Formats: sequence, C-alpha cells, structure tokens
Amino acid sequence: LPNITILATGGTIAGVGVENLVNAVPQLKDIANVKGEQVVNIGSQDMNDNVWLTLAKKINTDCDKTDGFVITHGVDTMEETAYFLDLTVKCDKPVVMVGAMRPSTSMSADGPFNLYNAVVTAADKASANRGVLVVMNDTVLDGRDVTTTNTTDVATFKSVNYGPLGYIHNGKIDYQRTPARKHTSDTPFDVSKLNELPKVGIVYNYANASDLPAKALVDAGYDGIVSAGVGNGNLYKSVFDTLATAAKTGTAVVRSSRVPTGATTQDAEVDDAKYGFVASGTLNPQKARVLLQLALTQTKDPQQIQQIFNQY
Amino acid sequence: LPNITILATGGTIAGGGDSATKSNYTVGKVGVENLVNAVPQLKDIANVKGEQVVNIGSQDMNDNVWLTLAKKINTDCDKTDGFVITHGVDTMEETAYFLDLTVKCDKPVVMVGAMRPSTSMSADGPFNLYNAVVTAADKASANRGVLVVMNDTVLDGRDVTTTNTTDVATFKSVNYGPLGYIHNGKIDYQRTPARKHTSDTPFDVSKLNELPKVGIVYNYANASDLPAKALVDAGYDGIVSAGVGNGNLYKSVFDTLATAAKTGTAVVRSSRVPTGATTQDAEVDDAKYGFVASGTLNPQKARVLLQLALTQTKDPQQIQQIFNQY
Amino acid sequence: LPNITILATGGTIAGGGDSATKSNYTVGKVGVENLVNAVPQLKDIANVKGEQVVNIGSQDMNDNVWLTLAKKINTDCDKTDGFVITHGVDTMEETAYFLDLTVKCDKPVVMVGAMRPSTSMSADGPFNLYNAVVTAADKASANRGVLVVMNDTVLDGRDVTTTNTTDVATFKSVNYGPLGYIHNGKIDYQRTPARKHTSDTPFDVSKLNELPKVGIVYNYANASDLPAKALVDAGYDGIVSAGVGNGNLYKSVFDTLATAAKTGTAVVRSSRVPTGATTQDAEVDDAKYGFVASGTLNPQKARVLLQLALTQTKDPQQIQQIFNQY
Amino acid sequence: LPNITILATGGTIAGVGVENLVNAVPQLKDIANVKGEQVVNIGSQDMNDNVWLTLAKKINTDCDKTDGFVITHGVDTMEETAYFLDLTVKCDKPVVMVGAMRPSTSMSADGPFNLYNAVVTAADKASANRGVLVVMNDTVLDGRDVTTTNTTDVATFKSVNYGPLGYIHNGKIDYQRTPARKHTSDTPFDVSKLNELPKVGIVYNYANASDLPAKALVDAGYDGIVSAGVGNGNLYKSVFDTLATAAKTGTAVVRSSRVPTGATTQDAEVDDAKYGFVASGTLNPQKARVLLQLALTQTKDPQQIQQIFNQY
Ligand SMILES: NC(=O)C[C@H](N)C(=O)O
Ligand SMILES: NC(=O)C[C@H](N)C(=O)O
Ligand SMILES: NC(=O)C[C@H](N)C(=O)O
Ligand SMILES: NC(=O)C[C@H](N)C(=O)O
Repeated sequence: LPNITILATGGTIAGVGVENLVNAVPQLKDIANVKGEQVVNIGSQDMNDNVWLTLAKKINTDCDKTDGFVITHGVDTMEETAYFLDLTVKCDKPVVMVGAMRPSTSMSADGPFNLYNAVVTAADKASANRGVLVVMNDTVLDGRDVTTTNTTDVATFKSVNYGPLGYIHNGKIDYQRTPARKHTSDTPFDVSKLNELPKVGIVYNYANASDLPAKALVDAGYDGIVSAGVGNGNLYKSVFDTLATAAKTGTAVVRSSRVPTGATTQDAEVDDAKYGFVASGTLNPQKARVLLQLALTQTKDPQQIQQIFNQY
Repeated sequence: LPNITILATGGTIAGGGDSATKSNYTVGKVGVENLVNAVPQLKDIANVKGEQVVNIGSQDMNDNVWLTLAKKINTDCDKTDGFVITHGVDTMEETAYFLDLTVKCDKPVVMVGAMRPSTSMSADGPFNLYNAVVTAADKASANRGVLVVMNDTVLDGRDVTTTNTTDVATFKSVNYGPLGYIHNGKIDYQRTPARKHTSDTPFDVSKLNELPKVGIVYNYANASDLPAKALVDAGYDGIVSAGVGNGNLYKSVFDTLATAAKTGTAVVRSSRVPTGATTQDAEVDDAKYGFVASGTLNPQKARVLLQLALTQTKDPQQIQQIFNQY
Repeated sequence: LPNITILATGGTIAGGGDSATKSNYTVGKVGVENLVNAVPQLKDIANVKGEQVVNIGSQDMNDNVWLTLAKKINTDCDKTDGFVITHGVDTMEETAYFLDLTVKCDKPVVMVGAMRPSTSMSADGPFNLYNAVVTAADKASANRGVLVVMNDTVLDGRDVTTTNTTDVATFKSVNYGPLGYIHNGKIDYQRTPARKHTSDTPFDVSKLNELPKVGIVYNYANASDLPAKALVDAGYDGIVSAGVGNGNLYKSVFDTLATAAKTGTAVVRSSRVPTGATTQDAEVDDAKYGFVASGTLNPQKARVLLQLALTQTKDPQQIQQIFNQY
Repeated sequence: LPNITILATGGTIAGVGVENLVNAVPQLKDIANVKGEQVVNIGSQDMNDNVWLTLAKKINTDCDKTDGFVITHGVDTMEETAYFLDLTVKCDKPVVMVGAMRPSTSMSADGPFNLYNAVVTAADKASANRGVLVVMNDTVLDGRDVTTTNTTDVATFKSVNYGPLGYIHNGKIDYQRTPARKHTSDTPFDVSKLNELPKVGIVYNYANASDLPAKALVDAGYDGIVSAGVGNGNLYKSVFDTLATAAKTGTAVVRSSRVPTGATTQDAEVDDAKYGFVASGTLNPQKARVLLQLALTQTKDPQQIQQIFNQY
C-alpha cells in the first residue's frame, strides 16, 4: 500500500488537527499508509505568501520520503495555492489539494469522502506527471484551470475552460486529459532560497471606477499590478491611464478579466506592446497574480513576462 | 407596427476593424443609422427611430451616462412604444441593472450588444438587434423589468452577466435563468423576475445630478489593504468587497472595512465567485460590524444597488432590507 | 411546527450497499422510518409522518404508481400541511411533471432523491431530505406547482431534469433555471413557473384506472423504423420522437410516424438534445403531417403530457395547444 | 500556404454545392489552397452507414494528396460521423468537421466564419495527432466527447465531459489538451474492404417503457442493441428482461444513458458480467452505437467488447 503524506493548512474541512481528520476516515487504511503533518490551521481567506513558501519547500524537501501528498485547505483561495504549488513544486510525485464546503458536524458533510478520494488520487500511479491537482466532488482538476464557481455548492470546483482530467468512481480514476501548459519541474521558478515574493496587487474594473486603488499600489512601489478587467480584459479610462503610467515606471502590468471564463487576448481593443502590458490568457486575476509574482523572480521585462504567460 | 426608439451608446455592436478576419477593432466609431441599415428586415417588425446618445466602449461607462439614459427613457416614455439600447458588453450587466431600478416607464426597455465588431465575418450584431426589436415590440415583454437580449435569449437586468471574454453566447442569467427564448421572431416567456424593479422601487433619479461614491475592492491571498484605504481616505460613501468564496475577506481588508463601517461608510460583502449568493449567517457577523450581504448580486451589481440605496439611507439594516427586496 | 407527510417510493435515497466506500448498491431496501431517523434534526422544523407507498428503483417507475401518488395526495390534502416524496433520481423528472399536472392539492408537494446510497460516505440523502422538508413547510413554497429539492436548490417539476449519471449536483432546470436557493433552512424564491400547473390544468386523474399508451423512439444515423412500427402494430395511442437536433427524424422513422398520424395516432416531435425547444416552423411541416412540437419538453416529459392530453382529446391541433399552455 | 480539401456532405451550412461555399468565403485564400469535392448533399438527419464508409475510404485513400480535410456536414448527427471517422480514419493529417445552425441567407449566418475557422484548424500543424476534430463557435473539440447541447444556439457544440482542446482567436489556436483515448491509426478498426456495418439499434428507457421496440430489434437479428438508460444506464424492468435475453442469444448489449453527461459505470446497480452486458462509459447512446458497430467487426465476445469500450 502507498505511503501518503497529508499536509494540513486548515479550512472548513477542519472546522481541528490533522490527527482528528485522518481518524475520522478509518477507510483510509484500505488504500494507503497515511501520515499527517500540521503546517498551519487557517481559513484560506487569510492565505498568504509565507504559507505558500512553507509548502513549496516542505513538499520539495520531503519528496523522497513519501509516495504522494494531500493538502487539506480552505475552499476560498484553493485555486490560488494550487497554481502556486503547480508552478514551484519539483517533486514528480502526486500533489493533491482537497477541501470541503460543509463542516464535519453538518448534515451530509462532504469532507470525509472528499478526503477519501484525494487519497485515492494521490495513491494512483497514473496521477503522476499531471501537475498539482485539486480533487473535489469525484473529479480530478488541474491546478492551473481549476476555480471555485459557486459560493455554497459542493460541486463548486471546476476547470471552467479546458475541463477536468478525469472522474473518480469506486476508488478508481479514468484519466482522459493532462494539462499541456508547462508545470512543476518543467518551470524555471525555484523558490527554495526565497523568503518573500514580489508585491503584486489586483484592482477591479467596473463603470465609473476610481483610479485610487491602482494609484495606491503604484505609490507603494508594487512590483506588479493585475487588472481584473471588464470583458476581454478592458480597463475603465482612469484605471487605464494610471496603469499606462505604471507600466513604464517599474510596475509590471497584467491585463486579466473579472469574467469567469475565457482568455484575455492580445489584438483586441488594447495595444499591449505600445503600453508595455501583458495579456493574462485564461488566467483569472488571482491566478495571474500567482504567475506574475513568479515571473518577477526571473525578470522585470514586459516582453519576457508575456512569454512566461504564454508558456505556463 | 409599433414605434421603437433605439438609444445608441456605442459598444462593439458599433465597432469596426480594418479586416473582417482580424480580431483588432475600435469601438464607438459607427453611428446608429449604419446599424439600423445593416438589418434590412427591421421594417417588417417596427417603425424604428435611432438617437445617438453617446458613442463609447462600455469599458468607459459611468454614472453620468446612466443618469442621462434613465431620465431620457422616463421623459420620452409617451413618444414611443418601446426602447432598445445598443451598448457595449463589458458593463452591460451594470447599466441594465441600474436602469432596471430607475426606469419608471411601463414600456419595454431592451438592451443589446454584440461580441464581434460590425465589420467582422458572421457578425452577431445584426440578428441580435433584430431580436431586441422583436422583444421591445412584444406586448408580453411588458412588466418584466429592464431586459437584455443576446444570442436568441431574453434576460432580466438583475441576474444577467457576461460569462466569457469572446463567446457570442456569453450573456447568461447564471443564478435564476432566462425569461424567454426567441425563435422565428416570437417569444415563449416562462419567467419573470420576482425582485422588485422599475415603478415598484423607491429610487427616483429624475432630479439627481450625481450618484454616491462607491468603489470595489478585490480579495485574494496576501491582499493589500491599500485599495480599501485609498477609498476610505477619499471619503467614499460606500465600498463593495469582492470577497473570496462566500463573501470572505483577507484579514487586513476586513480590518480597514470594519473601521470604515463604524465611521458610517456603507460596506457590502459580495463575492468574486461567479455564481451563488453572498449569504448572511456564515463566517462574518454582519450585524456585529455593520456590514451588508449582497445576495446573488456580484460586486459590480451590488455597487449599482448600494449607490441607489445611499440616495435613500445610510443605515446599514435599511441597506440590508433594500438588498433583500431589490 | 407544520405537519409534513413523507410518501416514500424507494430510490437510492433508500439504497444500501455492503460498504460505505464501494459503489455497488441495491435500491428499495430501506424503509421511510430509517430515513427519517437518519436526519435527527427534522424535529426542529416539522412534525414528520412517513408512509411507504412502494419501495422501488425509479428505473421501474410506471403509470400505476403515478395514479396512486396523485390520488393519494389529492385525497389526503386536508390531513397535512405539505408533502415530501422520496424517490429515485432516474425518472424523478417524469414523476415530478406528472404530479405537476395532476395534483389539485394547494399545499407544497416536494420530491427528493439522493445520488449516493444511504450507506455511503458523505451520503447526500440526509441533508437533501432536511431541505425538502424546509421547502415543504415554507408558506412561500405554495402555488409554484410540484417541486424537486436537491443539492440546496428548489426546482420546478416541468423544467427539472438529471444532467449527470453520478454527480450529487445533477438536478437542474436546464432551460429556465431554479425557483430558489436554500441556505440555513431559508429560501430566496425569485421565480415561479409561468406554464399552467396543478389546479389550473384540465387533467383529472381521480377516477382513472390506467393512462393512454405512449412510447418513445430514438433517432440517430441509419435509424431502424422497427421500433416505431412495433409501437404502431401494438395500437399505441401516442408516440414521442426523440429527434436529432431541432426535433428532426431519420427518413424511415419519419415515414412510419406520418402514416401512423393519418390513422389517428398522436405523434409528438421532441429531441434527444438536452436543452432547447423542439420548435414549430423549422424543417418539419407539422400541420401537413398532423404532428405536434414538444417545445422545451424532452422526450420523457412530452410523453407525460401527451398521455394526459390523450385523456382529453385526440385532435392534433388541440394536443398542440395543450403543449403550448402546460 | 497549406493545401486543404473540403469534402461536402450537406447540412444547413449549405441550405448548394461545395463550389458556392468555398466562393462565399474569399478570405479562405489568405490561409490555404482550398479544393472542394461533393460526397453527398443531405440533411444529416438522414446520415447513414454508406456515407460513413464513403468518407472513411476517401480520406484514407486521398491522405497523401493534401495537407488536411474539412467536412461540411449537418449539425444533427455531426457528433456521430465525427466519432466514426475518429475511429476509422488512418490519415495522420487533420480532419476537421464543421456545420452551421443558421442558413447562408439568414441574419448573422454562422456558416462563413465557422468554415474560415475549420480551415484555420485543418491548416495548423499543431492540430495533427489529436484525432478527428469538430470546430464550431471558435472552439476545437475532439470527436469522441463532442455533442450538440442545444436545439438552436450557435454555441451548441461542446465537449461536455472532458472539455475542448483549444480556442481559436484571430486565426490562431492555443491548444492545451489532446484526447487520451486511442483514435485514428491507433485503432484496430479497418473499414477499407467493408461495404456494410453490423446492424445496431438504440432503445429508450423511461417510466412504463414498452419492451416492443427492443423485441423488434432482437426479432430482426440485430448484431447489437444500445440502451439509452435512465440515470447511470439503468433499464426499465420489461426492457431489462428483453435485453438480458438478447445478450446470451447473439445480440451484443451496450448500456448507455439518455442523461447528457457522465459515464455509465460498472459496479452500480447492474451486474454486467452476470448478464453479458457492456457499460458504455461516457459514450452517449448514438456514440456507443458507433463504437459497438465497429467492435462487432472484430468480435462478438462481450468481455472483449467491454475492453474496446475501455480503450477507444
Ligand atoms: N469551505 C471553506 O474552506 C471556506 C473557508 N473560509 C476556507 O476557505 O478556509
Ligand atoms: N463586445 C463588446 O461590446 C466589448 C466592448 N469593449 C464594449 O463593451 O463596448
Ligand atoms: N440515484 C438514484 O436514485 C438512482 C436509482 N436507480 C433510482 O432512480 O431509484
Ligand atoms: N443545422 C443543421 O445542419 C441541421 C440540419 N438538419 C442538418 O443536420 O443537416
């Protein structure tokens, strides 16, 4: 039976230490030797760069000691941690993230079977070499495209652009897809010696939007700003003016969208070359922030940033 | 054949590029007359009249165009049988809801856009506008609030949003579904919004020169509190949170918003999550902090309503009650 | 606390397997009392009473269970404040619509199922049933027709269907959306079905011992006409076509159905396509052949209505008019 | 510029010969040398085995004469032809199917740009080795999973289980996925010498369903029957009884579902080994019919049929 390490970070799946959780699902012993370590115990709305860094290091450092990783984490920023670990983890062994929408004590709590199926996925050899995974609602989702789609539904997690990698039925996975975008040990991002990441903020666009949020980030010397644009990554005029000024001033600018699916493209309404802006593609704003932070460890150059956004 | 007024505002529907097959295009360049004349069949369903109100990309929509549209619709109500408003897609969901809460005209107001410019191959704008006219002319379209018609579908202004960056099918009422489907110039209406709209709302914009100041702040891991603070220092009347999950906030964003709320800033919790209500009675004690839960309203839509709530009242429990009725 | 009657019929909600973590299970084995007692919190919201009506997999649902449910609900109307019906998922969409057209009780009838057996880990049945009771007890649930409650969502019997073979989230009203969302035992209703239901329909099953014979035939490339013919030779009163695309038929299926229609068999065009109306005025001249277009009704749902239409009339244009009002 | 062959079969995209169509889109000359041949001119509701066979042969025979194939076809059975060609085509060069929901003369007709983008996809070298494709509404969809989802919407075609392969913007495709299931020249199906296919019918399940359709197919000596089950491929009792009898009597039986997504699984309510039935997986009934017809050219054995359903 495979050796599987659970790294606990909190969330509503624990709404409680790694011990209790493991012990709540005695059927885990049917599929793996499960060992639990507590990294943190927080609601994922308070997820931060330091936790990210703790996790990337710990997985990379403990890779040879285990056959796989499950990370119990909150729902709220799961999609952001999944893609961070997707781009920084060097281990070629499965890393599977899982949470829950209802707590342990609620009617029809989703946590137990979620965990069961996260382990089935971490323990399956066919799960290797597909990047960092999220396993929720009987489904295996790549860490790049996965996002939460509904505020309360157990079925919230979806790969809303390119679809899931496979479905889990009766402790078995039929994989039919793997992400093409370069991930894990095919990426230049090496975070083993870093104690902090470049400062990247997100600003929202909408009608009559103020430029003040964007200005406060420029004023604070932020390394990057991600625009959550309207439509195909468009920007309200005040916001566009402030970011056209930040881009040439040592603040990288990534155009993403608040629209929940589809790529922000080049060649639409925004002359990106002319402003020194980067189009995020299908990366949603919080996702773009992950990749922007990590592109800034390698380079401050807009054109080389765009290339990274085109490859990872 | 009924009398329909097109109030044009721009958008990609009025967009042009130099090639039918390149994606590059510019917005707010083509006038209403060209739109009207690119749909030769409109004569069969209505006596159409265009007026260019502005000509912009909806990325640059703003309170003053809103005030201009509402007062214009309300003033001209008795000169026409219905309105179509051609408009960009990017903030269509915002304008549609603003109008849904402010038009007192009891004739259909139907917005419409296109995802491909008017120059492009298989441009979606021509049949979309045909279909917004059908809808505007249909007696059964009355008393449903303000509408958006795109891709053969009639959608209510409250729930409607854009779901994809390029897809002609982008416009969907993602929580409660469409009102009716359009086929052969006819509509099968199976729904009407329950929430109060139009002449059932207390909001009266007829003498308003401006709208209260409301900003939107985003939540994510390691979120800066600087955007929230910039809005607070500027004396904003309201702030909407685009929370994570069920309307949750990063600690530092939370702290800045709680303080603001004690000084009398209206603070609404919404969500960056694209479907589902930001609910009361979850991880935030709203009554403790003086916050308001947005319900199914996404952040840009909560802003519309919060701005309008702030013209009536500054009391958090009254703003809550408004966000439960409208 | 209101009085709620559970009428149990089986389903996976009443399903059991030998392991919590294997997928193998058997249906119609566990009685209503076990269901009720697996939701210890039901005492807080209603005085629940169970009656086992049958105990089957809904794969084996049939006209006689339909007639039994409708007459039972209609007879007992004044003994209770509402009904929950626990039922399999597989044909829930069919039973729900049959009831939606036949119940004359003006108290909520709410069906409910589960996608995992009651034995399984994180079984969905317990909270689903909790939530069908909330809904059945809610005054605002009245006058909406017959309902299905699953995965925190209240759905109308007409549009509701199962969209995935295993997903707990399978139940969706795919054309017109849900009626309301359930959170913390409360509902925000934003819609009601427009189509006529319950005490507004002419269908009266109270003295009926059986239902007219209606079969469903599938279309695909190279389709055999033998299924259509087997139904015609057996003297079926109606045949529903699960057409390709917008309700289109393979030539040989078409030919068999046209003939049947001239001899007085009712023939309804529906579609195997999972959303969108089978429309009039497309590639089939319905008036020419004496066929009826199903609208948004999928084939199994057109069957429900066709069977009921056939108790009133055999005239194709009257069957059309029924499929446009109900 | 690549050489691209358009094979015309009809449909509403031509609602008209291959000549007119090509000529309707003069911008085709920007991306390819386009040559058109007329195979048939029918509404795809009348698609049949003979057309399928004509197409598989013609593509396989003309492979070395061109750089790619676009097939203009009706919407109604596009998904069935795509998977047939997916499993029989031996050419390693792109085969792209396209149709339209509105005719040439309608407001905002979708045909012209649909065709434009089908050619962009047939002409792109990155499109090779992904199987038979369907390109509709700016999207590239694998032929196995693609299905029509709405009766009238231009956006009807979707890969509703595993998602699309890529999106087309400004004449370029960002591919992020490829089907894992074996296709084209990785399949044993060889149709070069066949003038007919095994007789396979489809029966529908629902409440109070008659066994007569199923019996009429057994009585006619059909090689296979596909059940469009309820839920996870369940069968009404009368239908179950008739098919339990056909399965041991020289009529292969495949359990599929009328439910528009998800796999029909083994290990649920139906003891498949015991009845000699095959679970279709994610193959919907009309799709299962394609694979069932072609599995019957190799074998009549239920257990070896199931294996093929597990691999292609
Ligand atoms: N269900 C959850 O996990 C929500 C919680 N706020 C978290 O993200 O930690
Ligand atoms: N499709 C569109 O109309 C997008 C455009 N930027 C607008 O909103 O004006
Ligand atoms: N999930 C379920 O309930 C499926 C079961 N076969 C039924 O419909 O009874
Ligand atoms: N739009 C279409 O292509 C429908 C037509 N009946 C066909 O499949 O040939």
